[PDB]
Amino acid sequence: QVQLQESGGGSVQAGGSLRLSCARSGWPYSTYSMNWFRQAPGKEREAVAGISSTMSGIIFAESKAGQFTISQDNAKNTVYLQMNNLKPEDTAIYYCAARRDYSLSSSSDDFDYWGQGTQVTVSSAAA
Repeated sequence: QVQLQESGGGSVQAGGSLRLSCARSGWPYSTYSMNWFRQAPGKEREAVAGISSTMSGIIFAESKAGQFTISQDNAKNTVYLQMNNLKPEDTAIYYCAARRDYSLSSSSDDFDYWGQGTQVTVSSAAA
């Protein structure tokens, strides 16, 4: 059975950083691509970043240079989302997803394997 195990979520102050991990196990294929998606309150699920077994990481979501980096550790079968300079609008449930096709796709319906989701809450600064 395929399992995508997420870790690293939680609360962050505005301007802070966070790194999410997604450990893949039971993967049955010689190739993959893996994505981070997020679902903000009241919004549709959107792709944040993607990486594959042959392609280096790319960021789908507009922000800056900047806010997001996707990386992987092949020996640990794990993919990561490094986040920086976080803002309140980055609050969301963050999901890891996987598929056999090693091109990069932002389409949620292309992914048949999903992590359970982890909440990231970015608090606001005084005003």
